[PDB]
Amino acid sequence: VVGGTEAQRNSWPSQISLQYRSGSSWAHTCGGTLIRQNWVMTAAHCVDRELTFRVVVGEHNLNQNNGTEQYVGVQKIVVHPYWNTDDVAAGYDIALLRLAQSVTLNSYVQLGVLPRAGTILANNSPCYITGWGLTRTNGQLAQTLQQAYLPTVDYAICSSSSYWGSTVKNSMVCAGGDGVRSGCQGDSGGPLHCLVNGQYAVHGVTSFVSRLGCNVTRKPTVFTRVSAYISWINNVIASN
Ligand SMILES: [Ca+2]
Repeated sequence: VVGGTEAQRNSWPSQISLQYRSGSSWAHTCGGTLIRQNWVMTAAHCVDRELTFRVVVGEHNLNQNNGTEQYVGVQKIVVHPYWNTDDVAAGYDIALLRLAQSVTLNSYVQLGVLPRAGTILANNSPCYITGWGLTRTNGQLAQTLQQAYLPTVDYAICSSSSYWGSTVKNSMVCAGGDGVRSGCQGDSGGPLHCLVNGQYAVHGVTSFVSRLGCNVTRKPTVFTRVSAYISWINNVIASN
């Protein structure tokens, strides 16, 4: 997250760190959202590589023991069947990870609330992106969870020529674009939490930013729109 502030330890208890095995240790690669005690929602492109992954819930500082982490293997990966690695702009950048064990819920580990199917936010709706991604374009991962206020940019504006044009689809949410705050590499797959009727819900799964850089004016961060996949998510969970 570029232009973020450190999240308070108990702020975003559905946020997970998706990590891959790297030699004798584990490297954060993406975010995700815990949606059942044994299911995580993340981006498809996070799991294109044939790596060994684990999920960390209750995580806050990647680099130090927080006393609150649970570490759990990924047992099954279900990518959206229409996802195509060569065409992130096509959409479908979503995947569900079934965990090897059910995690224990507490103040640091909670299920993310999902929007009702079809729900679209009015332009400039209040949202926060969270994650441990790069804190600057071509920078380094955050050690502690960051959050940035990123208000939505509605489809009409987002798909106009000076924003994302035809690259953005109505299956996506755009947020930010101020040239100061944005998602950045390592945030992918994580939540965009938006305030609706008094309650934060996870409306976005972080998907991409501009090749020109993370915080680019008129290139808001782009998220898979969770509300376009509610049936799909329910169907996968019901059949696995
Ligand atoms: Ca830690």
